[PDB]
Amino acid sequence: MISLIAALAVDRVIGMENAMPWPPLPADLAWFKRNTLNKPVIMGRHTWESIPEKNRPLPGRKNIILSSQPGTDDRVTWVKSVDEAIAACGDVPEIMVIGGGRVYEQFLPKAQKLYLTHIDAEVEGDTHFPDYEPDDWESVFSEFHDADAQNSHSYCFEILER
Ligand SMILES: NC(=O)C1=CN([C@@H]2O[C@H](COP(=O)(O)OP(=O)(O)OC[C@H]3O[C@@H](n4cnc5c(N)ncnc54)[C@H](OP(=O)(O)O)[C@@H]3O)[C@@H](O)[C@H]2O)C=CC1
Ligand SMILES: CN(Cc1cnc2nc(N)nc(N)c2n1)c1ccc(C(=O)N[C@@H](CCC(=O)O)C(=O)O)cc1
Ligand SMILES: [Ca+2]
Repeated sequence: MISLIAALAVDRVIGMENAMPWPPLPADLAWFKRNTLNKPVIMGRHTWESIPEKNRPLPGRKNIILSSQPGTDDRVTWVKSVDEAIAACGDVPEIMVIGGGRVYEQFLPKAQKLYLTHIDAEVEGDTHFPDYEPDDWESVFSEFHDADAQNSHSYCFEILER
């Protein structure tokens, strides 16, 4: 099955100028790693270029990058369509789609699960997560956490299934 995972600040904002528009929340990164470890991850080229080299390729995961153009990094698998991205995952229990905006828009109609981090921050953005709440998603997990010394905004992890 196909799953999307995303951090959304207020009004579904997920990015600004190819970066996330809040300071790093290490607890959200630890949630991301927990949920994506040992699964293939599919990402657009802008998202691959936004991950610091210190954690690239994402370890313990098969990294699959969408680009219409030839690949520029032999360390990961490059693919030129959605169908090619899915094929490279192989027969596994769950495929994780990790962004960005144009990638999420294409995969949301195919997904049976969403892993969302809701961040209590009103920030400016140029990229939003697609409208999902109107469809037939039901929440099956949620967990709120207050801001602390290592995370400067409060956040709420959520899993929804179709
Ligand atoms: N808050 C969060 O959880 C996350 C936020 N983000 C943010 O999202 C933003 C990036 O999103 P966005 O600009 O939409 O970019 P994406 O990461 O979705 O990358 C889009 C690129 O991927 C390639 N691509 C997408 N679809 C196809 C396709 N069907 N066939 C071939 N190639 C395809 C294209 O590359 P090419 O141009 O080479 O053809 C396209 O330009 C950034 O701000 C980033 O920080 C990203 C991930 C998570
Ligand atoms: C910019 N980017 C995309 C990104 C960031 N936060 C997200 N958060 C959520 N919830 N979902 C996403 N898809 C998401 N994507 C990144 C940036 C860094 C790392 C990264 O360093 N990740 C380590 C996390 C370990 C760590 O905390 O350093 C990993 O192994 O996953 C991942 C994604
Ligand atoms: Ca590296």
